[PDB]
Amino acid sequence: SDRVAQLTIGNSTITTQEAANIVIAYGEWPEYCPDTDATAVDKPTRPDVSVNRFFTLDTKSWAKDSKGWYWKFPDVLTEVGVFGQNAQFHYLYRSGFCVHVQCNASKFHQGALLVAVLPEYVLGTIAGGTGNENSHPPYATTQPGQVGAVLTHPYVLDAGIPLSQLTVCPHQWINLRTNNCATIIVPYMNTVPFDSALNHCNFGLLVIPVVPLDFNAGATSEIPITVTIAPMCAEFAGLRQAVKQ
Amino acid sequence: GIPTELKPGTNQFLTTDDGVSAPILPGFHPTPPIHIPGEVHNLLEICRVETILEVNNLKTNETTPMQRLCFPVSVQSKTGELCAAFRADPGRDGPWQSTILGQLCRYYTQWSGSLEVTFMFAGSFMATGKMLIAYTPPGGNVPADRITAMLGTHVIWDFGLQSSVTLVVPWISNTHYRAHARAGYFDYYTTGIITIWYQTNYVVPIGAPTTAYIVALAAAQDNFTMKLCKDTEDIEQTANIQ
Amino acid sequence: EIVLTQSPTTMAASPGEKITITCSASSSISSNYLHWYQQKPGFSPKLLIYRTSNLASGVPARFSGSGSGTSYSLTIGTMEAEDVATYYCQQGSSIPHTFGGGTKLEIK
Amino acid sequence: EVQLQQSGPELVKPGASVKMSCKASGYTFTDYYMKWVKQSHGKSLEWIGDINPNNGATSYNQKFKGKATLTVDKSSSTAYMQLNSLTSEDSAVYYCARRGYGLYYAMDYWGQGTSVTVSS
Amino acid sequence: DPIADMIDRSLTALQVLPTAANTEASSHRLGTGVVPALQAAETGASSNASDKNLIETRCVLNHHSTQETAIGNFFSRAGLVSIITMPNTDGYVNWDIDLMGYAQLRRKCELFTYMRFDAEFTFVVAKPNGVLVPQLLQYMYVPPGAPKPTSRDSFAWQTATNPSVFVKMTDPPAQVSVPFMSPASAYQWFYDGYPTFGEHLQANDLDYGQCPNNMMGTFSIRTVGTEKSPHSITLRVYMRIKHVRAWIPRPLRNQPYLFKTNPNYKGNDIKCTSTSRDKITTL
Amino acid sequence: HENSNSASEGSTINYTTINYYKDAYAASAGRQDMSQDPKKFTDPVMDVIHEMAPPLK
Ligand SMILES: CCCCCCCCCCCCC/C=C/[C@H](O)[C@H](N)CO
Repeated sequence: SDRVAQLTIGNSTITTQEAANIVIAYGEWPEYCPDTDATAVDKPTRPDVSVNRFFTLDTKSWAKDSKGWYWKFPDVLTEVGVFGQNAQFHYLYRSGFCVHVQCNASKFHQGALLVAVLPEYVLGTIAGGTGNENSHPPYATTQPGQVGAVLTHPYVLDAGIPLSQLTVCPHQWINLRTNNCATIIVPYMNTVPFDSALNHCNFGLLVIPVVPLDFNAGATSEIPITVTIAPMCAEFAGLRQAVKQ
Repeated sequence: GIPTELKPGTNQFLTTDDGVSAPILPGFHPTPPIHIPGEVHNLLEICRVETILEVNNLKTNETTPMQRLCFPVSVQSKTGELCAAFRADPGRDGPWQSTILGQLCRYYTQWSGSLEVTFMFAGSFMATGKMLIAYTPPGGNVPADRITAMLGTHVIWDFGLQSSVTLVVPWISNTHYRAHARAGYFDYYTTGIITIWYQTNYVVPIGAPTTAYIVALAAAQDNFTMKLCKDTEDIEQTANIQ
Repeated sequence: EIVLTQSPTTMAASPGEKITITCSASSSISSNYLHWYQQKPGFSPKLLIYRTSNLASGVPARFSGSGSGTSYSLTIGTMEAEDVATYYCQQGSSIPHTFGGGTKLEIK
Repeated sequence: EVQLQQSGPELVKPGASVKMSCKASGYTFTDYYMKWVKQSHGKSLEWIGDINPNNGATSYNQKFKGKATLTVDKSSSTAYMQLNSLTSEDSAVYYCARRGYGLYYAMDYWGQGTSVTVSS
Repeated sequence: DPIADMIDRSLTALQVLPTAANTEASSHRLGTGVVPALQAAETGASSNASDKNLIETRCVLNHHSTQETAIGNFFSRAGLVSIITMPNTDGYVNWDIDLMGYAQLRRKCELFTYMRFDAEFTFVVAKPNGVLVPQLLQYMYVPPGAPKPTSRDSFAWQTATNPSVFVKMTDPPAQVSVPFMSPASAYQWFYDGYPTFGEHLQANDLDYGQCPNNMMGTFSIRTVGTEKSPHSITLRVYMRIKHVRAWIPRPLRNQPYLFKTNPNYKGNDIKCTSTSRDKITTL
Repeated sequence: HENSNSASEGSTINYTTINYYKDAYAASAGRQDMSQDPKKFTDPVMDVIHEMAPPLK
């Protein structure tokens, strides 16, 4: 009776039948900013029907020799929907999120994915290989859009920190014999109550295949992975003209 | 004025001293705090979360380091063979160096309390089997057969709907606290050896792959403590930064 | 890499006559990152034109330009010839930012 | 006023390292960037790379990577360019310039122009 | 009420635990339905199995304190943050404040994402061999935006509002106390994003990861005289951390550092976080 | 009294600090507090899982 679940927010609905529980990161639910912590003077806008709904990004393909992928938030939603238009016309935003990751396979496949949420995921470079370069990652890497980028050295997460203790972050697994969806609810985490939506990425989402995908020849070889996200308590403030990026 | 005396201990800078020092800004008031989620009040809260254990730390995995996080389970021809063995010392170098418990133990000297190890099976749904996971108190080497290794604390794990088991490593020691083990004289503080054996085979039908993998996680119990803070050798600064 | 073809190579005109210096870019680029520079002989270059229509302080307002897409032109049509120099159009929208071919003028 | 001051011309043999250093004053060194442009005879001016003086972040053109390295020191208000593996073809004039603020990323102040020549 | 639609939970509170948990006596248990050794790590929750649900235990009343692992005790230890040397040659230096040039204190502060504290600095000064001579010195803290000194005899050293400390070299080291002086509500060691606006090009790549809320200006020392002093100076700064709050722990870095401002690592020799052995069955 | 300006003022620690100046951030550290919340990192899960019952049934 605990394996099935249904999440409805906005005009969209996700149903699943092989689920684990729902993870609420740090035991905190997303909410609006109270008047004790607020600093801006003008009244914020709360659309809350057109922006608090499930958005579906593109689809990746899990090969037998995949490395991993990562997405940045709220970079993925700055070009889609009414969320993408409010973030271009306003100067400040504040929101929680809700990430849902689907990947299904048969009862004859095997594998394991680790889905984790790492706030302020700052990337790094290999310093030219030799270690004497003060290089910097390009703009297409630090902000990849709604497509997402792949990892080059997944053992250090391209940031010098090991994968073995990524599980200190709020995380779930996708073991292909038990469940096929993972779901984490993230509140707003920052040192400031509002922030710009075009200059700053709050957290990052990493999906890394720990145990590699295996099957026999003759089974289905196209195993796709899909990410679905939804803002929770989005507010905007500081109206302005449209700034594209 | 008031007659006074100066004792030994004057004009010394002890770095661990806690005292009052003169402020540089009168009337200053800091920025008010807001509610940020996820506050840490004690380092013992981070030591209870489970992190991956690198049991497969061979000398051939050093070029493709993603293979170290999983160790294989396959279909055997003999009975009662062993799959892996590793020491249970979190302070010694080895598989425990990859955890947040083994990296925060390097900052202290003595530790106490019991640990816990969790295994997670990453095979297919159609595969079954049983394993034997045994913890042996100090005194011997690695046991030679399964009939000797089972005389200690053990658990028998059946692969099924619940894909995880937990073996608790209970606190069995002569002393109250236990410093870090090492070669030489400090292996008086060893805590034993964790092995894993095949109870029955790894049975699989036609059409499903014949090799699975197991991920091993490790944490701490609620009676775990640490004391006598020091520094770690897990970082070295041979050259100047930048 | 992105190539700039600055045409023509030589020029000789009278005072008061129009001087048209054309740059042709292989890709349609953003017009606001294009710039123009002026090099006195034996001296360092100097910025003339930013934003393809606007001038820095110390420059007379006779210099102007209008271009979009592939072709890009700058026009001076005045009398004085105390400034004889080589001219370079420098695009900066795509990386690396590259200069033009080069145009120098001569007077009568 | 703000002016860029460079170093004098230096003569070395092919196969040795040489240093060129330009120093600026009259403005805060940390707020603005610094670019390096190479002008060869018969060719146009070529962009080597730009550098942030605040953190020592660097950038290089892909034809010049390995040819020359950029670095900076914050206190003495100096930014110098090291030249390794010189050939005869590197004999050109090198300019250091700074990026503009109100301009749409334009070099507005340039140096005196240092010169290198390479012969045995 | 003309519109019925416009009129229209914490998980766990914290508690005081001075000592570690006790152990209660247990006996054998044979039954069906109840099973505490089988868990599910796929839910992202750690296991809740204790000692008594697995083995048979005795009663243990342990009085092991948990004071040592509080974050106030983990950080209240002075560590080296800078070494400043006056061989530079004109009797004064300017050192822009960046306290992450030494790897020992950097690995401790980078365990958390956000931190908010009070500091306490100590200035140890000697010649480059340790020998002390009588010589008068002046340290000045320059907040961001103030004019920084350009010479030994500049007007900036008049210190009408900038805090300054005068000391001679044969004293005990000087100690001051600094408040929390950020515009934000905490310091952050990791900033994902660009501080400025505009279209990002190659020239904008040099700005990534720079938070302006952590720049605290420069720190200037000099010899108080107006002519050339015949001595060399070497200054060391140590910093304690008091009144600490910290949020959102992170993984600890396992690769050696290269620069002061970014997590770049040397990509050729990726160090494995564990020491390797020969075979998996024989330790 | 004194002007209250410390980095730990909303949620403060034990009451044993010593101070001789007027500014409260100059005080000593004092003995730290014993409070902790181990549940919000090890069980950040909506539906409550007990110890006896199987978790995925
Ligand atoms: C005469 C008193 C001089 C001492 C003044 C020192 C005040 C500065 C204390 C700042 C405390 C740390 C703030 C930021 C630390 C790092 O430098 C930045 N995060 C760099 O990333």
